[PDB]
Amino acid sequence: DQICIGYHANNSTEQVDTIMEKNVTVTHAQDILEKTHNGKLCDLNGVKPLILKDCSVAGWLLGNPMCDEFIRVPEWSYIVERANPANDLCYPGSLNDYEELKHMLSRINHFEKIQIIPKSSWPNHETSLGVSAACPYQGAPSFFRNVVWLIKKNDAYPTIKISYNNTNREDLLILWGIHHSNNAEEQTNLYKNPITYISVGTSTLNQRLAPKIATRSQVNGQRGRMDFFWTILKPDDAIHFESNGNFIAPEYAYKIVKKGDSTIMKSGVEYGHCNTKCQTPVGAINSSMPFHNIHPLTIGECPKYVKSNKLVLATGLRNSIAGFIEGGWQGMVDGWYGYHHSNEQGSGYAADKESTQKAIDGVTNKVNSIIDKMNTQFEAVGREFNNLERRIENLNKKMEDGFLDVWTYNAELLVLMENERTLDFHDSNVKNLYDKVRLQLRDNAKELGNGCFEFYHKCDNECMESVRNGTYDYPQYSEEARLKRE
Amino acid sequence: DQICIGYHANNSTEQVDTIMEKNVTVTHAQDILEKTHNGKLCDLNGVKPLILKDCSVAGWLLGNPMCDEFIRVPEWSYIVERANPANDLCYPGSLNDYEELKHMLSRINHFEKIQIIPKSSWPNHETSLGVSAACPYQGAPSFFRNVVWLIKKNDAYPTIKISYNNTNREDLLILWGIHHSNNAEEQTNLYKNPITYISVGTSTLNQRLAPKIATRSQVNGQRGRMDFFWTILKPDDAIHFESNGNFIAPEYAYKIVKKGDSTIMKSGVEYGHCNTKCQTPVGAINSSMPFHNIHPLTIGECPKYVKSNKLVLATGLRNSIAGFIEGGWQGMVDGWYGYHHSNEQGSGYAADKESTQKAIDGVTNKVNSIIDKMNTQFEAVGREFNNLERRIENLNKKMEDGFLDVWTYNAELLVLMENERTLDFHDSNVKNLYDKVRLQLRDNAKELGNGCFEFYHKCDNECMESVRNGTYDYPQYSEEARLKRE
Amino acid sequence: DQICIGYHANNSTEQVDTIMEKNVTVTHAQDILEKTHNGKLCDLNGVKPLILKDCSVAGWLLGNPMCDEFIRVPEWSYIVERANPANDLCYPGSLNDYEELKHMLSRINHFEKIQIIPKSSWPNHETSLGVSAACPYQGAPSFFRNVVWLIKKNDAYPTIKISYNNTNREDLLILWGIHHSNNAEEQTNLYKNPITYISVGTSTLNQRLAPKIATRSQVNGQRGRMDFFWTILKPDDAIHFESNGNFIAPEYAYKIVKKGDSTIMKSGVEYGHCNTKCQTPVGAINSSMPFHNIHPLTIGECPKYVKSNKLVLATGLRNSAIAGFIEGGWQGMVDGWYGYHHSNEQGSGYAADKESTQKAIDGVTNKVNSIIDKMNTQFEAVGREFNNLERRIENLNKKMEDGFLDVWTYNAELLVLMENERTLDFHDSNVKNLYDKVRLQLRDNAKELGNGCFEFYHKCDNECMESVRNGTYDYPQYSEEARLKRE
Ligand SMILES: CC(=O)N[C@@H]1[C@@H](O)[C@H](O[C@@H]2O[C@H](CO[C@]3(C(=O)O)C[C@H](O)[C@@H](NC(C)=O)[C@H]([C@H](O)[C@H](O)CO)O3)[C@H](O)[C@H](O)[C@H]2O)[C@@H](CO)O[C@H]1O
Ligand SMILES: CC(=O)N[C@@H]1[C@@H](O)[C@H](O[C@@H]2O[C@H](CO[C@]3(C(=O)O)C[C@H](O)[C@@H](NC(C)=O)[C@H]([C@H](O)[C@H](O)CO)O3)[C@H](O)[C@H](O)[C@H]2O)[C@@H](CO)O[C@H]1O
Ligand SMILES: CC(=O)N[C@@H]1[C@@H](O)[C@H](O[C@@H]2O[C@H](CO[C@]3(C(=O)O)C[C@H](O)[C@@H](NC(C)=O)[C@H]([C@H](O)[C@H](O)CO)O3)[C@H](O)[C@H](O)[C@H]2O)[C@@H](CO)O[C@H]1O
Ligand SMILES: *[C@@H]1O[C@H](CO)[C@@H](O[C@@H]2O[C@H](CO)[C@@H](O)[C@H](O)[C@H]2NC(C)=O)[C@H](O)[C@H]1NC(C)=O
Ligand SMILES: *[C@@H]1O[C@H](CO)[C@@H](O[C@@H]2O[C@H](CO)[C@@H](O)[C@H](O)[C@H]2NC(C)=O)[C@H](O)[C@H]1NC(C)=O
Ligand SMILES: *[C@@H]1O[C@H](CO)[C@@H](O)[C@H](O)[C@H]1NC(C)=O
Ligand SMILES: *[C@@H]1O[C@H](CO)[C@@H](O)[C@H](O)[C@H]1NC(C)=O
Ligand SMILES: *[C@@H]1O[C@H](CO)[C@@H](O)[C@H](O)[C@H]1NC(C)=O
Ligand SMILES: *[C@@H]1O[C@H](CO)[C@@H](O)[C@H](O)[C@H]1NC(C)=O
Ligand SMILES: *[C@@H]1O[C@H](CO)[C@@H](O)[C@H](O)[C@H]1NC(C)=O
Ligand SMILES: *[C@@H]1O[C@H](CO)[C@@H](O)[C@H](O)[C@H]1NC(C)=O
Ligand SMILES: *[C@@H]1O[C@H](CO)[C@@H](O)[C@H](O)[C@H]1NC(C)=O
Ligand SMILES: *[C@@H]1O[C@H](CO)[C@@H](O)[C@H](O)[C@H]1NC(C)=O
Ligand SMILES: *[C@@H]1O[C@H](CO)[C@@H](O)[C@H](O)[C@H]1NC(C)=O
Repeated sequence: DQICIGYHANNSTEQVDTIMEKNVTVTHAQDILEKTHNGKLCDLNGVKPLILKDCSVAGWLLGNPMCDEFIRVPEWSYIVERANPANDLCYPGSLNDYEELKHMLSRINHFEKIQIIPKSSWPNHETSLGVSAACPYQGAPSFFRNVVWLIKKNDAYPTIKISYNNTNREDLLILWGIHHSNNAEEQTNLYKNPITYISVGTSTLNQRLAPKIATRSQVNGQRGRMDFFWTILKPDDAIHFESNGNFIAPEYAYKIVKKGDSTIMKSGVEYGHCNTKCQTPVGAINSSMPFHNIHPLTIGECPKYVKSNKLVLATGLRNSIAGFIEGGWQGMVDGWYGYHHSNEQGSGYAADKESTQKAIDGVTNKVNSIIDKMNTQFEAVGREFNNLERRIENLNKKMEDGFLDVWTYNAELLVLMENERTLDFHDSNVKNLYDKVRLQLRDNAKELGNGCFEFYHKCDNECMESVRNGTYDYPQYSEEARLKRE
Repeated sequence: DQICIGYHANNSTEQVDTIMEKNVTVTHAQDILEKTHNGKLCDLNGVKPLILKDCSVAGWLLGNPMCDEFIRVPEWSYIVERANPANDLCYPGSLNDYEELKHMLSRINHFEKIQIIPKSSWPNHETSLGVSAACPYQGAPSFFRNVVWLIKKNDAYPTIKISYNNTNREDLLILWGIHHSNNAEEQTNLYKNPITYISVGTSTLNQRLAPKIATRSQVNGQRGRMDFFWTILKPDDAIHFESNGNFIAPEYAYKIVKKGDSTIMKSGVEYGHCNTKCQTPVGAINSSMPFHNIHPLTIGECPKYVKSNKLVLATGLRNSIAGFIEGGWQGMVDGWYGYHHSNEQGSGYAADKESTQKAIDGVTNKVNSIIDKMNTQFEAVGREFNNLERRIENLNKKMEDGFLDVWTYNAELLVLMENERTLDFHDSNVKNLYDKVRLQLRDNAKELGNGCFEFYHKCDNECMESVRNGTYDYPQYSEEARLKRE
Repeated sequence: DQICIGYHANNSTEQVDTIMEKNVTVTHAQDILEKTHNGKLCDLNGVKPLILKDCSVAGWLLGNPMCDEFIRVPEWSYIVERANPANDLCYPGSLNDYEELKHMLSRINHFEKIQIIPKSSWPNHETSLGVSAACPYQGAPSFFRNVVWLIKKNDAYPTIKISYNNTNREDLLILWGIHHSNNAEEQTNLYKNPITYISVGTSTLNQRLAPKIATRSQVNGQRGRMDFFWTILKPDDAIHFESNGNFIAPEYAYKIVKKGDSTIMKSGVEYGHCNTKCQTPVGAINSSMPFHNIHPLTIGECPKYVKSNKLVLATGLRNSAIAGFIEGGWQGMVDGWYGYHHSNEQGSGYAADKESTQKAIDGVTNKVNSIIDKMNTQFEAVGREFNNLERRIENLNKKMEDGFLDVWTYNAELLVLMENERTLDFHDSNVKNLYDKVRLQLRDNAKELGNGCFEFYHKCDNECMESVRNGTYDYPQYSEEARLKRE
């Protein structure tokens, strides 16, 4: 008859790393790194995003003749734009403060197009000959649909003086442009005025522009250029226009209410009719883990980006008639620590739930604390800088690289320390049990040194159960042990 | 006759959290988070700040009639400004590079106002008619006090040519402006010349401006605009002015010496006549703790900002005829570890000075190291970007959020781990005392298993003090114990 | 007659600090902080940097007469420039977008100067009178060598129209400028046209300029000013020029290929003819340590910067014939970390245990190597390129750098203290385990003196002592002898 103390073992082949040792096999393990995604675009908090397909923000706003598909978007959460849009500006030119406009238009609560100046408001000017071959429509010359190009009528260009007095209860977005001619003859043929000017004024805007006649290289078969501008009109403000040539008047305006911020995503994947909380250009994430390695650029409440490919926390035991010194028993299934009994009455395994429950609770609490002690907040990441702003881009790159390195180091070191701590805790528990069974039986038996005790006397099944319970009668078998000795 | 080992216990109720269990009860604890402030504005290192009350920087500099009295305060550390100043730019207009001037005027030493161009220097121009109803003073039209508005005299406006040596030994700040008319008739009424220009030139400045005549919405009953500019004059440089209309000439200049930098605070709290080191918009904070959660915006040597509400370190034992594994001893005052003694003379308590002193020193060193290993530097945090610089503001917000998350996570994890270590550090010391006593005792007594030893022989107070001291003579009582063993 | 346990001890005086104790003497220690440099400038990955000596970037590009060092370096890794260059611009003026051009003129794969407009292309204009005393050369007036200052000829200034196709297969860098006069008389004497203009146009450029005539201060004896501009020409684009006065036509153009990105170093150290990997204004760093405290500004893959002065990691034993419970200063053992000292009638000796020593050294080495190796290092170029009117972004950058420095310093110090504390107990645990293993094998044949030794009742000789070290002991063989010895 003998009593031994051992620990649970199984056929698991999972491996973890510690500070001192590498490739240690454990019975159970858990991963805290996210590495999967659905590979589709999904709604952000129930708000459908805006997809511009092959168009661009400038082309969509100005009304490119090949980009009239999008006319109904009451609201959106973020904008998805392809990396190299095809139809951006049919007529060569530029838009002032393009990046700021895109950043402002990222997230819009309400959007509606209205007409502010009917085409009938120009009795003394021609409004039908302003077409170009650089903006074809069904094989015919056309122009932008949201603006009107005015030319001379009856060989005369009377001065223009009109004003608009805002009556809606929301802000308005208004766009206008100026055209640069090629030579004096073309300027005379188009406007009859050798020298022209444009004046725009509001409560806060004071602008004056003049044409720049010169020679330029051909773009899309056209040597002219067009420059556009934009502004925001207050609910009770008014805007005044005045020009005598080279003026592109506005026709439609947008009603905008903004109560948030976002950025623009460059991706080519398709919509998927799904709801998510975190979005990446390659897919969506639906994980509660504190770390991930999918993609740097993310929108929304997302885990943190790290370089490591594996972060495994050890939660089980060290995998491998004897005792705890040799190895772990495979015959026991219930519990982590227990006793293997053996006598003439029978043999079997008995577990100790008192310490197993405490160990399980401790490990679970450690894992839960590590997972849940992390704070996350809404963030938007993107590239919003042009050619002549490289210094700020480099600063942002330094930002992201430093944060990535810090997080990677912290996570790796924390995992490495915690694995060893858990292993040492398990060893401490098993030795605590071994000394708990000790110092109670006294000299009635002898310790073979292999984790087992050989009773000199005879201990019944009830006696062994009482030993497990922690209540043992030493004087009951003291004389039997004494006469048994030698 | 028995000796038992135990530890201190009291009526405390503080609770601390570990990595494995939540709010175990401990006897003593220390907080390392600061959550209190005096709620007043105080001097920074003995330098009084600048309080503008209901004015703005531009209004204070230009001399708004209903805003400023005189300069005062030749030096200051930071500027306190209300969220929405009332008196600012009575005449509608704008100031060029407002944000840069605001940032540069944060911390200034030896700020003094001097007069450079007396009003007697304009004998051929009118100087007593440049007043407007948009800037009333005691019910009468007035204008800015630091600049002069020039009008035509005797239906004429001769060209102006003036230069200024800077004979002072410090840098000089000069401001001037240009006025935009409303129509040709008004321009002729104010100035005889129909076309005007302004030329300003220094060793590093080359500027030429022209007025812009157009129709604008009326603000404060005025449709005109005034744009102002500023520059820094070197100690031995000169500035040349040349104009023939629409010119606002300077009259006063400021002598400025700068060494350092700070930021502008938006707050409404009052002055309190105190000297602090860290300042927040809601009050002033002084402490040695490494963390705080008062306000994100701070100026000076302030602790780090975290989101947590509680951060408590454990510096004591676990609270709850006895023994080690029963609990604590309420009656055992004056010590952490010690011996409970009971002979035929009587019973009482005794403490082990050495182990308690080592434990106290270790805990104190741990706490002091955690507190003092923090590096603090002077910093100024504030919002200094306009409406057309949203991207940089987003970048700054990303900076602040990332740093806050990193600090919060690291602090929480460190607190949990150190609490875990410190909570069970003392158990090893108590175990060491126990088996030291057992090693000296050997088999002269019997272990009851609850933490005491039942003496077979008689041990008087001298023998008991010898046992505590570490001088036990086995052969002296061995024969008596052998006879009593049966 | 007795057997004892102990550990190695020596004559080192290294000191380390733990969380609970300070100034603890240890047998062996290792530092993980780099504090040395060669004090020289070296090549970066085999690419020699560009050293401009006393000439600034603008003067080198425009062709300042006092910068006659026309040495050709087709490819450079970074630019070394003095804090206050002397020869920058002989004629007072400014260069548009100077900072962006300087940033773009970092590491360049290919660079060559070619001629695009010969002087013979101006038959109706004077090209020999464009000299000034502000740009002396051998005691004679001169001008920039890369541009031409056009003056009126035969009291006439015909309008200029010219275009240039880029027939090369690489990007082109072109510079031009405009001159500001002082008064009407000077303008008439120089160009004969009271009103002038300049027009420049490409596929993406549309610029128009007009001279500004005013009175300015005297700098270098000249009251005039000169403003220069630059642009990048695509491999199949063209640029058109048109002006009627105050025009400074380009003569030479730079043919450039750009792949990477770098920054500019401000230092005065000399060249060293070395090939390093990390660069610093005060020298070069060659180490694999994760931390350093040399200089905040670095270029390349460099360790992290901290404000600490000492970072020592404990890897040895607690430095100071009975031991194991009392002072373990067993100076006799010089062949291991843990072992036994034996003594009987035959003799004595300081034996050692190989298994425990191997386990301990492997564990400590693994810890040190893991801490050193788990560093992610990437190429980062750190500099300070911001003008006088951009102080807010500079303050933002300074705040970022300070925050990162504080985080790294605090984390490193706390980690070092915690790891020293953790390491200074594994040896104690091993010694206690060895002492326990020595026990429960002799049982009652020996008396545990408590001092860290066992005294056998029976007679055990060298073979029996070697056996008990080996872990094989015959208790019944000496059981009766221990019985008869027990009184
Ligand atoms: C008055 C006229 O028609 N003159 C003819 C020249 O324009 C023409 O030169 C060719 O012009 C081509 C493009 O001309 C258009 C266009 O962009 O399609 C024609 C449009 O009617 C005109 N629109 C308006 C509202 O005036 C438009 C406009 O003038 C410019 O876009 C101004 O920026 O120009 C094309 O570019 C050819 O490459 C160019 O040679 C010559 C020769 O074809 O004939 C003239 O009769
Ligand atoms: C010089 C004068 O008396 N001009 C008369 C016009 O002012 C007047 O038009 C009315 O002008 C009102 C405001 O005019 C002031 C003002 O701001 O109070 C009058 C000031 O004397 C004048 N100051 C100077 C130095 O010239 C000032 C100035 O002209 C403008 O501010 C320039 O920006 O204007 C108010 O705006 C009324 O709405 C407007 O009708 C006309 C018609 O009565 O008579 C003029 O003689
Ligand atoms: C052409 C000439 O000699 N003109 C004389 C004026 O220059 C002179 O005024 C004095 O000018 C001095 C410098 O004049 C130079 C120079 O910078 O050395 C003379 C150069 O020939 C001339 N170069 C060209 C290509 O025209 C150059 C140029 O005019 C200016 O740099 C334009 O910015 O100027 C010096 O500044 C003296 O302080 C100044 O008084 C007057 C009176 O002496 O006589 C003119 O003949
Ligand atoms: C730690 O103590 C807190 C007491 O503050 C316990 O938290 C409370 O839990 C009850 C129900 O369990 C809630 O109704 C209270 O609102 C909680 N208080 C706070 C301040 O959150 C907590 O349960 C204790 N820890 C554990 C493991 O039970
Ligand atoms: C402003 O005044 C100072 C003081 O008179 C001028 O500096 C002097 O200039 C003359 C001739 O230029 C020299 O001979 C003196 O030696 C200078 N004195 C000092 C103390 O430097 C200065 O030139 C004047 N400013 C301008 C633009 O002329
Ligand atoms: C640890 O295990 C992995 C997986 O098999 C193996 O690639 C690696 O080489 C192992 N480490 C060592 C030191 O052998
Ligand atoms: C815009 O219209 C409202 C409607 O009466 C008017 O009160 C307001 O003054 C108008 N705006 C301006 C600038 O006059
Ligand atoms: C996310 O995953 C959980 C399970 O982890 C699942 O129940 C849920 O449907 C998924 N989607 C959302 C939107 O929560
Ligand atoms: C705890 O005991 C101390 C010791 O006298 C006493 O001063 C204190 O008031 C007690 N606290 C409570 C809550 O009873
Ligand atoms: C901090 O302020 C408190 C006021 O509540 C004061 O008692 C204390 O002395 C101050 N500490 C220092 C170092 O000034
Ligand atoms: C310390 O001991 C080593 C070992 O022999 C010896 O080489 C060295 O000289 C000694 N140093 C001192 C200062 O005693
Ligand atoms: C630790 O040693 C250093 C160097 O000898 C000394 O400067 C310092 O004061 C010592 N610390 C203590 C607490 O004695
Ligand atoms: C440059 O030459 C090529 C050669 O065919 C020609 O196609 C191109 O049009 C030329 N550049 C311009 C601006 O015309
Ligand atoms: C850098 O230092 C290592 C270690 O001493 C050495 O092997 C290597 O040759 C050094 N490299 C250079 C370029 O000096």
